[PDB]
Amino acid sequence: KTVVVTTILESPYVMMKKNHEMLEGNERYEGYCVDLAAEIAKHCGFKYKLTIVGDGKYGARDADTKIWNGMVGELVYGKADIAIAPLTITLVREEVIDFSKPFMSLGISIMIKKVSPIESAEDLSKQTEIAYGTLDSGSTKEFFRRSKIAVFDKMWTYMRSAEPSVFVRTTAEGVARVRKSKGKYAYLLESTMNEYIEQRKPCDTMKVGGNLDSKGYGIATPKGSSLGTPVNLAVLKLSEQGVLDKLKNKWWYDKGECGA
Amino acid sequence: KTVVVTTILESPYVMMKKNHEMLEGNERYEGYCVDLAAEIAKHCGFKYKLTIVGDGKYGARDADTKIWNGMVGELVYGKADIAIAPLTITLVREEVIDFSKPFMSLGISIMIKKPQKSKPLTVERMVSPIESAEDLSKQTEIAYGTLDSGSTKEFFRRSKIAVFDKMWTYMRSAEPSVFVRTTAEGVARVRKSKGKYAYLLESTMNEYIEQRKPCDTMKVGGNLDSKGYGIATPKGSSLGTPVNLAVLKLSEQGVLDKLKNKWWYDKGEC
Amino acid sequence: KTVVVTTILESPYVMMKKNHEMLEGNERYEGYCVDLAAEIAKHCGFKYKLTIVGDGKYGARDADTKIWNGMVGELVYGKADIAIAPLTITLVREEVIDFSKPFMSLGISIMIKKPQKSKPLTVERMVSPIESAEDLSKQTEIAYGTLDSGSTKEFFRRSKIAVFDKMWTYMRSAEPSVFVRTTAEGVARVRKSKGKYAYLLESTMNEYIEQRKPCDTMKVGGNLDSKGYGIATPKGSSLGTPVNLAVLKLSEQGVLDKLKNKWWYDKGEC
Amino acid sequence: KTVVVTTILESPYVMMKKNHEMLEGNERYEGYCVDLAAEIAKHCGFKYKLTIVGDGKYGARDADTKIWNGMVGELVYGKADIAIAPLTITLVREEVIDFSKPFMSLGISIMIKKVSPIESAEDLSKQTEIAYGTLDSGSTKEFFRRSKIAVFDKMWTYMRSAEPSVFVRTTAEGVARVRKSKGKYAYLLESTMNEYIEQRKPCDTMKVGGNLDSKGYGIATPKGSSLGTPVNLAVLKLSEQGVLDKLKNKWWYDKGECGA
Ligand SMILES: NS(=O)(=O)c1cc2c(cc1Cl)N[C@H]([C@H]1C[C@H]3C=C[C@@H]1C3)NS2(=O)=O
Ligand SMILES: NS(=O)(=O)c1cc2c(cc1Cl)N[C@H]([C@H]1C[C@H]3C=C[C@@H]1C3)NS2(=O)=O
Ligand SMILES: NS(=O)(=O)c1cc2c(cc1Cl)N[C@H]([C@H]1C[C@H]3C=C[C@@H]1C3)NS2(=O)=O
Ligand SMILES: NS(=O)(=O)c1cc2c(cc1Cl)N[C@H]([C@H]1C[C@H]3C=C[C@@H]1C3)NS2(=O)=O
Ligand SMILES: N[C@@H](CCC(=O)O)C(=O)O
Ligand SMILES: N[C@@H](CCC(=O)O)C(=O)O
Ligand SMILES: N[C@@H](CCC(=O)O)C(=O)O
Ligand SMILES: N[C@@H](CCC(=O)O)C(=O)O
Repeated sequence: KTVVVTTILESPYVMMKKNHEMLEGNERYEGYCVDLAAEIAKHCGFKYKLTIVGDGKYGARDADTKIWNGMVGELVYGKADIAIAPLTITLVREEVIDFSKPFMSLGISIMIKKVSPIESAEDLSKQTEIAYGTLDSGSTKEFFRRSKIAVFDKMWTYMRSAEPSVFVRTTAEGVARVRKSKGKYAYLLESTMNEYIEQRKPCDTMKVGGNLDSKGYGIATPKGSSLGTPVNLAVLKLSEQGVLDKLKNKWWYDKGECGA
Repeated sequence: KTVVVTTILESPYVMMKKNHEMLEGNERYEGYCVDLAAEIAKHCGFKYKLTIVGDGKYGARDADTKIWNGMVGELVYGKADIAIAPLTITLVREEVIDFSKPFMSLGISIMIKKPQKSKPLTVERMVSPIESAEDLSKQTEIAYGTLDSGSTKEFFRRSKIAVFDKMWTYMRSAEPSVFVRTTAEGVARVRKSKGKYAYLLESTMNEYIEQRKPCDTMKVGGNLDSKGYGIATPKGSSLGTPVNLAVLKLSEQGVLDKLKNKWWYDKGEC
Repeated sequence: KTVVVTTILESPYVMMKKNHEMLEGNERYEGYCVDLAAEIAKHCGFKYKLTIVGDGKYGARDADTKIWNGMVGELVYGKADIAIAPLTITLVREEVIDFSKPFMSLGISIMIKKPQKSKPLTVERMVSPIESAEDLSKQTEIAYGTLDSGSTKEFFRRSKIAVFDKMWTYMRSAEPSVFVRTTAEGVARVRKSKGKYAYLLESTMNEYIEQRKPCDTMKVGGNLDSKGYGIATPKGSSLGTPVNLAVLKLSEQGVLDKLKNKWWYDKGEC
Repeated sequence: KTVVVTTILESPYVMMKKNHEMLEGNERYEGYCVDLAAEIAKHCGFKYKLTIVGDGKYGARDADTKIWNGMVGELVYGKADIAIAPLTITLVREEVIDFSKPFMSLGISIMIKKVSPIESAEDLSKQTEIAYGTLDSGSTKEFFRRSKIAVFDKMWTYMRSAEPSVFVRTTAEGVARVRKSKGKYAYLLESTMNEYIEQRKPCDTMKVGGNLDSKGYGIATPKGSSLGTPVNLAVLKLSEQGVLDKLKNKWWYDKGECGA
């Protein structure tokens, strides 16, 4: 039985190679998550077919409709059998799907244009001159929405009541906006994506401050699925063997198309 | 029905109170683990009694006897209900118990006695003799060791990486034995060896010892791997899901980092 | 029975919301005073509705009529039950209303236009034509004035000190009048006078305005006196004791300090 | 009817006269509080005699016996008609006696012997090397005991479980201990007393950091007494007339037996 794998077009996790027009099957995709899915399939022993989610949504709940979208919705409603993708392990997602152990640690950080005047998040929140947003239908926005800390609550009040719209449909759109806003815009995104962007050409974006929190990416399965324990054990074995560290080093720092 | 909470005696996770002789119950202990357990019980309401394992061992399945020992050993045999302790998630451990999501990150690091500042315009510079695991595994003047019956020993035993393979090859055959039973024993060995012994311990305990007096140690190099501590639970238990949800709630509520800052960086003597 | 709370329209005690055209009730205002009202209503259970006085004046007595106006005026004649507003405690108001213990300290200070950077090794220094109330009293190039129907005006009127007597003597018969109808109008006059006019206002408002953009002002010298802000209440009312105990509770708990820090130093710039 | 006035031997509030052995009546006492009592009695129009409380204690609740001591207990039990003294206005005291409007501003400050490694109270609480204590049966002790902030809770747990005893019987004993402990001790006391001590010979003590909180001194009076409103009005009149400022300048800065 072929296992349908859902995933998102995110770099360096999934990319459509360079000549994908002449390739078919799983051979037209590449990245960290493709290699991770290959290793998971090798360990468990099943045939898999990578599928990109129809809408570039990670997963959230809509406006009082109680319907899941994105990869989480693709998993809950029986469309996909597993989700190997940069899916953050969160409170609301775990109650509806099973998350394996985190295969990559991360945190929420700030990226700006290339001694920064803001650095820490308190200084950026206090200074209302420079705008900042997040990725819609993601986990950073839901982290700010449900946070009870004063600084994060103030930041959420700022971003919610912002004119014009400060949210970005895609993280690539957020990166382009940061590059094109001449330093008047800041981006709140995951640390791994921030490092990958800042270490890539044209290398004009830099990451300031520390990490607001600490989270992780997990391999998700539908609630009550038979693949949960096998993929959890596969992730543990891969972490012990160092395959995850090798994959991160290959896909994050091996090329390094900038001077640093 | 009141369930028991087994734990190891390790700082700053669990520490004895200064006047703990006359207190009784959960009040005799203090640290990150005790109020972690308090907040876990607050999230899902239940009565807990703190206990310390008799052998004082983290847990590692033996050889040729096929018997689990330590916290894991007494957890699989139904003498403990939940282990809110710095137990490291490990593949062989996961096959016999259940772990929650990691509540604090960690890594294997190197602790050596802090060298004295070099005299040589008048800027003082700190130079250590070991700066990475590869040069530690290449030399022989400095000996290194791990904690007996722990996750680090098992990690070094089964590692196929060349540097770690050489590390374990030297560790297994070395007189006197380079292994210690208590983390405090290893720290004392580092502090008394006069910069000729290196301790391979967890990064969290390493940094905690760095932050406290007499601060005669330094952490060299980066973490050798990435792992995490998980709250243990035996298979076929109804407490696994509530515990996991409680850990997720505490992580998303900004409580785990607050406790980490309170117990690690606030009381920084050095 | 729901009592009414009347407040003055000044920042940062009570400020209009940005998109305030759509919300109704107590959600149309924000600031230190609305938080104080919320905590007062939390310490003792009662429903409150915020109101703004029609005249917009703090309160005093009118000449040759002996009729109170302002917040005190609408408090004495039964049109209000409590005034959680920056109302200065004076002797002429204590004989007609009740005042709780002060919840914030204040003092009459001097606000002038901030001078420029003195170019003359290469170090910038701040020099102002006015450094204290005495030299402001002798000099006549710079005019000065106080808010009309306030507490500072009544303090300067009823003063026997020679410097303050001279201050009042100049203020009374100036051409044109040096008094202003609103603190915002006085600050606008200071900003538009090109440094030839100085405003005598409370230290709290002066500091808050100095901390906020465009921050073209600064406070010179020290406070001319020590005074406090009280929560007013009509004479013979069954709310003075609970309000006073609530203020004491908030001061002991540190709520007043955190509210001051949040509304004065967590929103400033330059 | 002669009004009995209770007070405490505190400098510069009440001092015993340099030639007091040859004087009788109220003429054998001097200080800020003596002049304040004289002005209060002049405004109100009554004959008063100054009485020093039989124990040099301000007032507190003892161990579960529910009995007030010091000046507060000298007022509640119908032995003193008014208390003009450096009595802090507090939550517990107000429920039992009436406090007039404050006539002095103050706060809890730290006094040490003359790089200043201590700085604010955070670094003093985080460093257990140097001991710190307060005055027993006062307001600082009851401020730390009932505090709910982490720093103040930690400080109170430190002082309570400290061997040997760290609380001083009298504030003068605290100053002597600070001067003699070779700077291994830190005194927590009101800012007014701290300034007066640091501005007097031998001028070997100094005050660091700011004030943790803001409080005030108030003229107390038995609950349900006719003197409350007249003394409140008198304090307000003296504050508007600038007599309290003049008295503070006379008794705090007029002499200044130190070079600063
Ligand atoms: N260095 S890294 O970010 O690629 C990374 C991060 C992590 C890894 C493995 C790697 Cl390689 N494994 C851990 C998992 C493994 C076992 C121990 C903790 C969890 C369960 N999660 S992690 O701490 O998020
Ligand atoms: N900063 S820290 O080491 O105290 C720390 C470390 C971690 C935290 C929370 C904190 Cl505060 N939560 C994560 C958990 C949250 C969700 C995502 C990964 C696991 C499930 N594990 S973690 O990456 O091991
Ligand atoms: N630091 S501040 O100006 O916000 C401030 C000022 C004051 C506070 C509390 C604070 Cl936080 N409480 C005091 C009150 C408490 C008790 C002692 C004096 C009055 C009754 N009044 S105060 O001296 O006017
Ligand atoms: N400068 S000082 O400390 O001697 C000082 C301090 C204060 C004074 C008067 C003086 Cl002189 N009066 C005020 C009182 C007067 C009226 C206004 C606030 C209270 C009621 N309390 S105070 O703000 O605590
Ligand atoms: N990786 C995040 C989305 C990215 C973001 O929100 O910044 C998730 O899976 O929820
Ligand atoms: N935390 C480790 C023990 C510490 C060590 O082995 O260094 C474990 O749970 O196994
Ligand atoms: N706070 C003053 C008004 C401000 C002023 O007069 O400057 C009062 O309540 O009367
Ligand atoms: N002045 C304080 C006592 C001094 C102290 O506690 O430091 C009071 O009257 O309560």
